[PDB]
Amino acid sequence: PRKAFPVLGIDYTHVRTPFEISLWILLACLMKIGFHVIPTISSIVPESCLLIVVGLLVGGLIKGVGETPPFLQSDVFFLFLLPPIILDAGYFLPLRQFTENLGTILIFAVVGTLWNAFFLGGLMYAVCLVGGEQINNIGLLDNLLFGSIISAVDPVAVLAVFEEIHINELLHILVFGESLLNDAVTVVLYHLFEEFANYEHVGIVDIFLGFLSFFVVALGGVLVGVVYGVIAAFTSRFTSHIRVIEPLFVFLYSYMAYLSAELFHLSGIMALIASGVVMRPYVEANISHKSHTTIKYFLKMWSSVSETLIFIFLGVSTVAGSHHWNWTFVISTLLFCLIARVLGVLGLTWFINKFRIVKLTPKDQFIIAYGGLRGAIAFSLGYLLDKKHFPMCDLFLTAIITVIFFTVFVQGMTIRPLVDLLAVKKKQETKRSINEEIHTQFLDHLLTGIEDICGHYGHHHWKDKLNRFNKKYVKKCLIAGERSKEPQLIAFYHKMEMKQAIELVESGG
Amino acid sequence: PRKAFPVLGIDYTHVRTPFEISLWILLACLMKIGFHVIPTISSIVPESCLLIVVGLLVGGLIKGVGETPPFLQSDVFFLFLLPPIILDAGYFLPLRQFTENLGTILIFAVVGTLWNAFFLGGLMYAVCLVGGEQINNIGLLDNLLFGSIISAVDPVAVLAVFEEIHINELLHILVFGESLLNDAVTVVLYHLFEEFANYEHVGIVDIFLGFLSFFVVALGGVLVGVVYGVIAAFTSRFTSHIRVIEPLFVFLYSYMAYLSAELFHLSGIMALIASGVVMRPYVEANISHKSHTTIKYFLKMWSSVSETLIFIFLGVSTVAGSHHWNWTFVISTLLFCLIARVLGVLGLTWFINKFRIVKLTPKDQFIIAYGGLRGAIAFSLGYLLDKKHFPMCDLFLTAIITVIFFTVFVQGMTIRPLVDLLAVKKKQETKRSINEEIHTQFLDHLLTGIEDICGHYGHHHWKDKLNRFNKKYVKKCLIAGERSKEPQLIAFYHKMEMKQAIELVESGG
Amino acid sequence: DEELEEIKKETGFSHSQITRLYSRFTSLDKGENGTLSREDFQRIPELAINPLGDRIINAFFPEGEDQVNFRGFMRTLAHFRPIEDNEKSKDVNGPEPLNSRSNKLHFAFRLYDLDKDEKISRDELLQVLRMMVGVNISDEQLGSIADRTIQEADQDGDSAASFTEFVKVLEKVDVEQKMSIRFLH
Amino acid sequence: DEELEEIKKETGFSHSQITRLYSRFTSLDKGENGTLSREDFQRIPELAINPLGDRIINAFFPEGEDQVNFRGFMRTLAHFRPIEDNEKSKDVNGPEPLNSRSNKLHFAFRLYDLDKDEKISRDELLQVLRMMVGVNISDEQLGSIADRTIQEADQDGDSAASFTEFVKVLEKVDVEQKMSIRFLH
Ligand SMILES: CC(C)c1ccc(C(=O)N=C(N)N)cc1S(C)(=O)=O
Ligand SMILES: CC(C)c1ccc(C(=O)N=C(N)N)cc1S(C)(=O)=O
Repeated sequence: PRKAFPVLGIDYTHVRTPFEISLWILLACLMKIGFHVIPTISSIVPESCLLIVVGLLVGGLIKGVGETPPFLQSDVFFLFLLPPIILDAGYFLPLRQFTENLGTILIFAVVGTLWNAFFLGGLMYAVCLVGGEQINNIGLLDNLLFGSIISAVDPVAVLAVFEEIHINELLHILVFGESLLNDAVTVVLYHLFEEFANYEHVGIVDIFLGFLSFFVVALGGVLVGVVYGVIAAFTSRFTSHIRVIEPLFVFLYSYMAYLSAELFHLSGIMALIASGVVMRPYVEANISHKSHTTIKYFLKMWSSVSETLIFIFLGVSTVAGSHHWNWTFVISTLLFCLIARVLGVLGLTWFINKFRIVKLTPKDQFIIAYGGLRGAIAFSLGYLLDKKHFPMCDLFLTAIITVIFFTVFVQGMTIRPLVDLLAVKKKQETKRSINEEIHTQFLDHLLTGIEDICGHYGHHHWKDKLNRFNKKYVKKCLIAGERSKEPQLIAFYHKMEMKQAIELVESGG
Repeated sequence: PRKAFPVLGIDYTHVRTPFEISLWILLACLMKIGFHVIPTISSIVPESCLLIVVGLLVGGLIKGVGETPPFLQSDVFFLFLLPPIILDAGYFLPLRQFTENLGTILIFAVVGTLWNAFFLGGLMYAVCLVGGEQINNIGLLDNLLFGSIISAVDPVAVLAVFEEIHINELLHILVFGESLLNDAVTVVLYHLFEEFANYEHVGIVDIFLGFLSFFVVALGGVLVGVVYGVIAAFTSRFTSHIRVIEPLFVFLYSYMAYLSAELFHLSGIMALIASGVVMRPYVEANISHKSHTTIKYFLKMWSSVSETLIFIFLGVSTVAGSHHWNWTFVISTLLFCLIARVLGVLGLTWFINKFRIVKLTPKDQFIIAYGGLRGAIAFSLGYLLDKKHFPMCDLFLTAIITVIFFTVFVQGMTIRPLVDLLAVKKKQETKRSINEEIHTQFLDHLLTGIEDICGHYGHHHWKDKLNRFNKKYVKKCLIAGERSKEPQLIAFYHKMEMKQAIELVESGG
Repeated sequence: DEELEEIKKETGFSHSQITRLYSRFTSLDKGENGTLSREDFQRIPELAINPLGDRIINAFFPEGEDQVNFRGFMRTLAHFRPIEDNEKSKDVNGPEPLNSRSNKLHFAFRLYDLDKDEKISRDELLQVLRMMVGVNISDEQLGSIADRTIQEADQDGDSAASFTEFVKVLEKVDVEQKMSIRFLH
Repeated sequence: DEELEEIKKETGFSHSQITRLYSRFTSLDKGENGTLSREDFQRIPELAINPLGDRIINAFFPEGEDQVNFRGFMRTLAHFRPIEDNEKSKDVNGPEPLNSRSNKLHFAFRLYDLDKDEKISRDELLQVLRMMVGVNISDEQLGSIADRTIQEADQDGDSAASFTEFVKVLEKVDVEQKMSIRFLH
């Protein structure tokens, strides 16, 4: 057979798995350049609604022309599409904002989801009971496992829609922290009620074990993130000689912290962060300057392409993964996550503003509550729910899909004009200076003195103890790139000097 | 169940596929730093024998402790481990060397493998017939399909063992070209005799179709490489606005040229090269300078890690993939590939030196013939041979494995002292200058004039026509990054100026 | 209850904040007669390790005297009291509050200056930088940082431009969040 | 057979190379009387497009004469004949061969120079660079490239250092491969 051209034969059975993937990544890239090139579109749309629209458009072309659209799976997601986005977010982390805004970021997440989860659980239980035959029979635990999967704002969508608006650094870091720290209390209210579903009688001791489980899932997650952070810092000590393996000790040492902590069923999304904040101080130092411009400019490309892909995939999995429409339940979950979110935000800001320095202006509260977007961690967690244990997931998917579409479209195309109308401060900190840095550290040392004079042990005092600790015991046994003692003043001066010199040389004429 | 810690449970069934892979890549990285740190080892060993030794050591620990070592498969190789190495080789291509040394590189490959393949076929047919019961019954075509899989020097091992020695740029480009262009005549003597095995009577017309098949597999391979090269150049024209997708238009536009040309069963290894030499002129220009230091310093890491992995994998697949030892055949294939290689080299250099400018000094001939290493494309092609069509692949693997070990160890640990003893010129061109560049282009234009004065249409005249062509019709419709007209003098000056300025600024004190 | 309302007006604290601060005052007095001097502050365990310890200890004091009374600790400490939007926009008559952003930067410029002559200078920047940075780092490198800051900051032309543009380069730095302290009740 | 052995010794070609070159000579003569002049060379289709066309046409000629005979085309062309190792190391008496590496660089320095005064100069470099490069590129940018090359090259101190170090910076450039031509039989 194959008379003409004996060798030439179509082998599309080994290449199809990588060829389809390459085509999808190419579609992501082409759309990303497309809606940047077309003028004025970036204002009207949040540049992330069009990704979902294109996703469902190509899902309606793949379907309807005799091919089942590929339902973005769940674990080609937790492992392959999410780690880039999370490592991007937790690597380029404005650490001073967390260090000062830690109370709110750790109370808008730990007790700001553990509330919305139960709020939706309770009130959607109520609507389900009084709803009708089809909605009924869900029962409490099958509704708590819906509150806990729908009330988990996406570390993806919030950042992908708040990148373009350039909100005040405080408000932006608040949504950062909400989303990044949310998974620590979504993966202990999703693996806990699943085991509180079939566990015939709940008891009360098992709930105490649930609290201890949350402490483990959070603290051990951060601790594993640290342990593969004091090893990607201790391994980039030894790499003076081997210059071409630098862009890799940051990835296979965090993407192996995100898999040795999603293995144990800890929270990977936060262990990856904790391993993206213990590496940067000791991997920005002892590797060269071109390997670092590789790590940075590659993590940016990773995350940009991954966010584009998973938005195209929520688009292409809403044309073949949304069905079983039930009006009472869908409308109820919309209203009862929106009213839940805003009420939780108002309550917790009343609580916090009795403690923080810069009070949360009601503009802040409204852009937090209205700007907490739901994304693919609400879809890929409503897809791991097997149809055999929980016989109502024909409906959970359509509720999740309508909620994703509502908080990505109508809380996405409207968050743009909303900040303009409310006139919130927009990214005053666009550029960087040297006097900024010097005087900032002066004020930091001033407060570190004052707080200990008063006795008010707070953020600055702990920063002091930590910085003295990793200036004595670490940073001499972990960096060893001759930079064991150079303060941040000198390093910042060198960074700025290098940057301005490069820009001057580029401007040849 | 799981009384203590309700959530915490070991889920090693979804992470195992990426976790094992991450562990293997980490092993590659740790060994690579290890035998660079340990002193003086880099001299004694070729730093690529130790990779195979560690491969078989961990294969003897994985085995013997109750676990089948993972046999480096065949298509986790053609698609995932090879494209990085080939794109590295064909991106950082010293193009002037190919343009002048094209006759030899295209005749040490097209008719320098099509000879060794048939030489081994014939003489190992002879030994098989007179060998004994076990060796016998192979028959000609089952031996031509061994000559064609063993006589395909690896674009991997040759470069990975000639990187450290720093041979004369001419000799190094000769081994470059041999290996890169070899696959164009290995994938038409491996898919041709397989179809010449079961094709009951060969005829003679089918051989003519074989020659036309070779022309297609080579020319169409390069042509597909070009067509996805005038598209990764035309797509990096439009990417002025989108700065974070630059490091990607070089990969998914060549790794989609290597899969749209391995699909058709063309030669991917050379289509990837042809798409790595039509992109660099028009993707080094119109993208920024940090995206380029990302592409370059990431391709280097790709290739370094991929070569380390596939050497560790030839190591770990020789402890569970080599068996059925047959003395007469193994010793015969050793002697009859070595004597075949050196004889083919001597013959073809006698042929060539009646045409080339700088004659191939017998030092060159001996380091070519003795330095043509066999690597994983000889193993992963002796593993695609099914045990049902060819009932002698218990033996082909052990012959291939002994040959890989011979040309990676005894032609690997000895090529190091061999060049020292023969006193061959070693990398005179370590550094770079400006006067070099200016006067080099002056001499190039001088010869371009002289050759047309004589009428001797040669390499310079074709370079002239091609350069005028892609200075008029291309480079104005393909670069459009304001660099549509800046000659290589200006670009080289800017590159050198940027480099020296960066180095001066780094040397703060 | 002791006399605390006049402090509460002059400073701007609540009542429990003042009570807790006076508690710390009594704890750190180590003697009624020596309410607060330089010696009392210097023996606090940690600030002496801080590079700016001596500057702060000499910064509370109004003048060359080496006593600080409780009311003064409050006058010099209120400068860190967090700025409250409603209570600053309620009545706008004069810069009565001691934690207005102007004073939160005047405190910094008074920490920089050798004497209260309103003169930041290369000597002052070099001294403070060699304080924050260790002693091992190169001296004319410190000079490079200091003179780079002087050049970029000084629009006065005398290399000083001590306060007016000091505020101008700090406006990009939100000091309301940065340099203020919530004193727990 | 015409007289060709003396050319074969003076140049160093084989016999068929000379025959083929004379064939091209007859084809391009366009008239016996005008064997080779400037006009005959200028009308060759492609070299005139090449930036160095006029330099080459004026480079074959020995002196101000505007005739070239066949023997001279051979004398001026042999300079590109590939250097042959055995036939250059066989007998070492004198620099008889016209393709010795010294002559292969003296040809370049004679192409650079305005007149045969052995004086490369910023004028010469600027002229040749503006020849190779287009006319659109910035002029004092060309000056920057030229003077950078002058500074790095010139160890003479007069900015010229015309030939002796010319060879020194070219030694890193293998000219044996670079500037030689195999003339097909
Ligand atoms: C099974 C898959 C559906 C999954 C779900 C949730 C989690 C998690 O614990 N935390 C997230 N996703 N943020 C991990 C996974 S996994 C181990 O990748 O397969
Ligand atoms: C089937 C696999 C075993 C394979 C073998 C050979 C080739 C090839 O044609 N050229 C190479 N390898 N250089 C391609 C493949 S493939 C399409 O990746 O699966």
